[PDB]
Amino acid sequence: GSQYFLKVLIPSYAAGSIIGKGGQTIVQLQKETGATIKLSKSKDFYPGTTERVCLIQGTIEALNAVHGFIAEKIREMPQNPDRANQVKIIVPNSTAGLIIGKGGATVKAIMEQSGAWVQLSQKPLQNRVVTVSGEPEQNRKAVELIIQKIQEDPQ
RNA sequence: CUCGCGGAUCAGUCACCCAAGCGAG
Ligand SMILES: [K+]
Ligand SMILES: [Mg+2]
Ligand SMILES: [Mg+2]
Repeated sequence: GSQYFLKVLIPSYAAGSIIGKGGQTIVQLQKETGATIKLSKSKDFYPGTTERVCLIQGTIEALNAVHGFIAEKIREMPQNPDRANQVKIIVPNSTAGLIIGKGGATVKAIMEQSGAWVQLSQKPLQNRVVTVSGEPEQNRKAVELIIQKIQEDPQ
């Protein structure tokens, strides 16, 4: 199948639930989806964050499926707040360009399409961070549109 | 070169990748 990349950010508390004991959960997920998934090592954060990186390679549908499973795990946290309803994605600068559009018309449309709140990082690597927030179903739809833009691009 | 075994150290619900050492083409 036509393969695409999706890079998503993983809060440290969420990583163990993703990989699983012995790696059983991340292996089973790769098996079920066909996607290849690799995490950064534990203290290997994305510049400017406390978050590990998840590189996923697969069909569009696998990308979407794998993301949702990450979001489900992220939704479960309670160590003893805003981050439980966030998604963060790392996109190439050219696809961020496409996510934004002329005078920001595409991101407005993406937010109007979803019920999600979508931001990007300004211009501080040739990647930008896309932050999506809203309820689960809003975020999912937003993430679907974003993967659609990842798909629509000669990178 | 590449692959197979292996699994130092890191990690730690921590996999994949990656060291020593070994094997094969
Ligand atoms: K190996
Ligand atoms: Mg091995
Ligand atoms: Mg090896």
